[PDB]
Amino acid sequence: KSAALHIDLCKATSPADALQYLLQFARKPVEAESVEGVVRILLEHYYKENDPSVRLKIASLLGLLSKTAGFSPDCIMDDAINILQNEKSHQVLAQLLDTLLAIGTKLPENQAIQMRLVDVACKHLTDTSHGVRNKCLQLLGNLGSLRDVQKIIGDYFSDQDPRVRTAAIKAMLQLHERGLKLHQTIYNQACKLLSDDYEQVRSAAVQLIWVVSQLYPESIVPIPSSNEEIRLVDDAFGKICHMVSDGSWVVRVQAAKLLGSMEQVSSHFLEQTLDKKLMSDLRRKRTAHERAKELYSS
Amino acid sequence: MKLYCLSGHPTLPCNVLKFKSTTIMLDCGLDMTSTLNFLPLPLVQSPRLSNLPGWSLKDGNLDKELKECSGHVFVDSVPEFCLPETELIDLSTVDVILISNYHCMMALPYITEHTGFTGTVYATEPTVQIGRLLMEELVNFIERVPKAQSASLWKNKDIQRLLPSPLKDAVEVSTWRRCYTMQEVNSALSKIQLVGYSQKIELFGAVQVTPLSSGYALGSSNWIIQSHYEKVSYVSGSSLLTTHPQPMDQASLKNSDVLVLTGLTQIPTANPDGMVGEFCSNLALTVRNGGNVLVPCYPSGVIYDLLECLYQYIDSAGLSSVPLYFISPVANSSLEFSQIFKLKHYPSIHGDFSNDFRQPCVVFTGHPSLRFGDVVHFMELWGKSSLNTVIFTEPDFSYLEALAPYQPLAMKCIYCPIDTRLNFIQVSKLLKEVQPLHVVCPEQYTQPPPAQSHRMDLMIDCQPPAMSYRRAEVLALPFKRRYEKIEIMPELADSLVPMEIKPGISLATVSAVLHTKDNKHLLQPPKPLLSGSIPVEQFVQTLEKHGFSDIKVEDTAKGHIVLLQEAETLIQIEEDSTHIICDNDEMLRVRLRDLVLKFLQKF
Amino acid sequence: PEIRVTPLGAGQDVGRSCILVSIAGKNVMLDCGMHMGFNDDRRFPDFSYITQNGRLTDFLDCVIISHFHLDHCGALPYFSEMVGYDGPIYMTHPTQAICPILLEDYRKIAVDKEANFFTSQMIKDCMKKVVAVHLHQTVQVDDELEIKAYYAGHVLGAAMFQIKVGSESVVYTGDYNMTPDRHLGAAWIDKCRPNLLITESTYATTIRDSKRCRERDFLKKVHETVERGGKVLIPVFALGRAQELCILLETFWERMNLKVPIYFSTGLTEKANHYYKLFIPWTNQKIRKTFVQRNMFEFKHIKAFDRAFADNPGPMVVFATPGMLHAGQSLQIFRKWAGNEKNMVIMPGYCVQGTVGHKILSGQRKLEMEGRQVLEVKMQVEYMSFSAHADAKGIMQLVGQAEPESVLLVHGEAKKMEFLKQKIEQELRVNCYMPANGETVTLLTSPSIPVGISLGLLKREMAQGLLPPRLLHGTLIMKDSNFRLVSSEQALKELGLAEHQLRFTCRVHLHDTRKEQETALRVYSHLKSVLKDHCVQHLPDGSVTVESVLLQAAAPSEDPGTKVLLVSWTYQDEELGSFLTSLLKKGLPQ
Repeated sequence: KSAALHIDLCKATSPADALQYLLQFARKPVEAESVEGVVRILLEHYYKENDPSVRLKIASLLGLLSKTAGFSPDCIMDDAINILQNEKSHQVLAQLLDTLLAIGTKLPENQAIQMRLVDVACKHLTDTSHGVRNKCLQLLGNLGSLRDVQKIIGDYFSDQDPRVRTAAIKAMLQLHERGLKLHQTIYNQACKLLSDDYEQVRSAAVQLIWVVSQLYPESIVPIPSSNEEIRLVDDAFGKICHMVSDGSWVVRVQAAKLLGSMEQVSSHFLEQTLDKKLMSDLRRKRTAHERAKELYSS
Repeated sequence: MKLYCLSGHPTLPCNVLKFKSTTIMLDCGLDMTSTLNFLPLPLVQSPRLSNLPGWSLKDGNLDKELKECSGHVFVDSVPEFCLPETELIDLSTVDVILISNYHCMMALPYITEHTGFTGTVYATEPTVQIGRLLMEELVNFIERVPKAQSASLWKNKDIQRLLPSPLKDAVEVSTWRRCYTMQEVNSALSKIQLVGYSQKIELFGAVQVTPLSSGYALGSSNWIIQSHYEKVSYVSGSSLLTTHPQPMDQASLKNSDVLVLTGLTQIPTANPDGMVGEFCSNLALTVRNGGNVLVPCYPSGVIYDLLECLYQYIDSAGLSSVPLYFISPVANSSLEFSQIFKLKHYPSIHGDFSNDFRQPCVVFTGHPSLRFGDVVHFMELWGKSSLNTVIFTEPDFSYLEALAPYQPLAMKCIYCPIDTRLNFIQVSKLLKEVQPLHVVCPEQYTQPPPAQSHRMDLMIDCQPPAMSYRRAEVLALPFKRRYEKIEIMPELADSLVPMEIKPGISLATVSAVLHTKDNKHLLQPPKPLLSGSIPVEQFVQTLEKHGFSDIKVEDTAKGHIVLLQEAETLIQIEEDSTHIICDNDEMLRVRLRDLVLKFLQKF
Repeated sequence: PEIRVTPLGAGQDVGRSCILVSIAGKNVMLDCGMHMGFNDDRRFPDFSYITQNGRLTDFLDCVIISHFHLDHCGALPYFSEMVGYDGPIYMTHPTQAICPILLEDYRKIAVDKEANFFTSQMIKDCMKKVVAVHLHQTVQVDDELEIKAYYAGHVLGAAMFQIKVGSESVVYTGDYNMTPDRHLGAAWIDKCRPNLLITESTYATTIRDSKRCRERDFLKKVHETVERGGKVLIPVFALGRAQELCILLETFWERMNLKVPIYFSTGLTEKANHYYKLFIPWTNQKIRKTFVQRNMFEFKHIKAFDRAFADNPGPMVVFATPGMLHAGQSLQIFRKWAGNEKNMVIMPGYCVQGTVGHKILSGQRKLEMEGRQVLEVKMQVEYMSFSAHADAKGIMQLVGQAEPESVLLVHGEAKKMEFLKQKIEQELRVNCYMPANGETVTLLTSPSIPVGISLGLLKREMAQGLLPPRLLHGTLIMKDSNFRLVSSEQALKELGLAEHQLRFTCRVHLHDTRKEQETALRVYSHLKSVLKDHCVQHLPDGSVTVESVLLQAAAPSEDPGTKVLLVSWTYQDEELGSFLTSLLKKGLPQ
């Protein structure tokens, strides 16, 4: 049926006729060898079509076809990369980057993944596009190694949009969860953004502070900061406490779980805790006792 | 700006606005005509359903999963609800969801628990709760009976072509899904942040959204999305006059660059007041003859308006001792909200109700669809008696679909639909004053209604683009100018250097550096273009003042040349062109450049 | 750009909270009060501004009232007729309902005490000039100024108001409690960054947990009393204070239950019951949920108490009416309890009401009444801070969330305020005041000027930003109507100035023996070598370019020893141009 589909796509009367047909095709599943068929055809159409709307869905279709169990996304990653270089609207590019991420995870081979990562570092530098930036951070995070990647992500830590800030934090967080070891540079960066205006950002920030805290409890912060030198974990515990007393109801939830999960806090600081500031919203209240008991054992 | 339209129905729109680098899903709606399409599901097994035949579709294939009632096919699966297409735009990229009315906010939990989306829904406090108890009501009804085991098995195109008219006209067949669980409901309600009216909730320091009062039932919140330059206003469930709820904020909706109007009368010939009156007459008549009365209604909005009139008629007619028995699980809650912001309500049928049941009564039941709920069962009991009546107060569902499976019913059937939502005349008068440049509204409004030939259709001077399902329509606005504040201690001073060209125009050379913090712009201090003409006489005099000797001026085509013979220099002076020609003497060049520049404006 | 704040009744003095605030050209009075404990001279805090402009409407744009307490809104009816104010008086919806209730009740107590007081007539007149502002609702009171409510806790209807005219915001925060007391969660203000924050400083000493501590204290006190017919005489000045007392009594009964005897506020406790039930939205989130599923505030005991507690020597738990007033039910109750062992009396509020407050402070057994009455007390006096308010820790926290340029302390005593001021000054990098009554702070701010850019320009500069130094040029158009920032070229095009060009040609003289034919090639090859990463071209006509600088071998001079190179540039390329000519003056490789 592969060559019939070809014909139907061009025969579209108007731009929005084309759009619907693609949409309808989305809803019928495609087998291993027909997915190869349609990918090619849909790329061809993409070249020749001047309306973004249709380009965007073509990209979505492409992603769906990438995700097919039988399908192996080879001989058409190069094509994807080629189209990236010579595309012009940020939305479509972001969608294609998403497709690329899907492709990356589909096959775990070292070489192609690295290629894709480099491509997305290139696309990471995109300007006044909140969305290409976010997609890029996601993909870097997803396809990343095991150092350069980690260093890159801090650049976008300090970005105009809080929406990019969050993505960066989550990306680092992701890198941890695939067995990597973050640096103390990352720790300092996380402490620097714990007190941003946006609620999202703060949520993510403590998440990370906790992450790096568990990574380096033994390590110490030399900086006195108006007191004598104390442990990294000590300070992390402190910063997470502050958040319990922060002006949001969901920021506190972030803190509570992490505060409870903290280990090898000094007996002094652990005793001193203002975890008895449980108030207002009764969800937080209930949550903060749960882990209390888990770690009263400790 | 691109607005993606993701739902067909005028009533529930789900229209996604990509704007100023931030995308918004203006509503999330569950249609429910698909559900009216399936065969009704009773709380207790009904003889009819068990003994129903097939429709003999034949052509091989299915005789199990298609039935026939009064020459109309139904399907022997659980009612499946049509939901807004998810494919045309990714949900992720639609950032926050705004939700207007509690009736229009169903299908929120579908999307949030099924297809990936990590944003914050903004909905005013009343609507959230009303919508919460309404979905809980819905979930209870479909899960009261577990008959969802069966599969529809009719979705195939081929099957649709051959089968008869009632099923044939499904705009989408493949997107139908069985109802979500109470967990998804919970997730949805959790993500809603409760935002009061006229509250300027700003998203990501980009655009400012605020829920204005709409005039319709409690929680009805039309929205305005402005950015300091373009005001886009979204106008759903925005009944003008409906008594108690705070009225429509026309003035706040005024001078909007782009108005989206979607909520509008389901019935254009609504005549609200008259229908309320007729309703109550009919009810009275039937209770007088001793037959029972059945009303299929929802747990908010129309229910309370009809209750206040009934009481008044009873006071005026002295038709007491007729129990007004409201039967629904969330009846408890429903009355509670009325309090917060001779009728006896029973959450459980076959309970308090059974013990207290009296021979005549007016029972306001579970669902207007007549497929899922308690209405079904009472409908069956009272069907076989001519005496007993059913009044359809609800516009959502056409008179005739309910009648369809239960076509051989003795009950006198009355239609009394009441819609408080703006009429087309009301919408026409609204839009003259509000005065918006482009308006986007569904095809349905664009053309006159199928039923009536008459030209009641919604028309504006600008000839407004008609929406449609799966239609991504781009309106004609490019952003031209965006705000940027100036610094106090460092910048203001240096950037307060105006040089007057005209009486009412000034010009200041601004040099600074911009920090783009949280998507806001602030310029603070860390070769110009030239314009003008060189008056030759005054230029030579300037040269003479600075000691240059032996100056000669000659006329040339289109200008003059000034010859500085003592300095081996030529200055060609033409319109918008000065050419200094000299030896490689940088000091001399600089001195002449400076003397020339004094005669030119710097930009 | 100076915002002048002068507390006419607030400041160093507690009660009669009145604070005039002149953000830009707009004057806004923040409260208007009835300082208690004084027969006269304190009905209304004297009005300097009134004495200046005959009609208040002209001088004052607007008046925001915090909540129902006689402290704050008590003397709001003063203003009906006598000083003749007209304009939008802005209270939250719960406030305005309860406001007349307390106004009239005080009106009642005043007339039984002659006095030229506002009648109900004129109180109603003043109330008819009131606009209700919902929570977090931005309402433009004037073309320019607008006011937004916030949740202040403390009581139902406690509205924290931010008056903003432009970019400079003064946010008053009066009677705000930073803990989830019953009927009220913690007061939230978002991150406005207002210029001036005005706060209550009633508690300048850090306190323990608001609910747990107050329960412990209450229970202990009750048990201590109970030994020998332990009486309760507790003043309560508010509708929602009565409910608090009832809840405390309920708690006592739950923990103990030894004595059945319970008493209620007054005859019309029906009403308080009513009002609390009515306003479910405003109440603490959790409490509202609990109310929608459970019964609220059952009471039927008041009537039983009255008769039982008519000067008899029993255990009845009587929270009487207005404790710190000239006369009242409470005074009667205190007189009844006076001089007996049974008696213990609790001061639940701040107990600061002029003379009565002073008496409470020193707790003198030999206390003298206003009238010629000799009363000697021998009960146990204990005060607990069960009153909904923020401790000095709480003040710190809210200052934190607002994070203003400066803070101003009102509504505490100077000693307490002084310490608090010192603390805030040390702790956060802000300078904070503690002004007295009738004293103004001329806290200078500066204007923050809003202008619109060309989107093209902005985009380009943003692009320049990200690759690394970021200097940005261009002009403003100033009609005083629509301040705009446009590009060099764009501005030129707008005003219709023609396209000017300032061109230089400089004659470089080479002195070497190389043939004239080879000049351009030599120049090209030398400049291409030296000017790394510059566009350097040899054109088909033989000329040489460096970016947009043009170089051309001239015609033979009449000096055989010299070869002329013409080097030409526009003014925009002057830096590179003069660089090249200074470079070439050294000559070419030879």
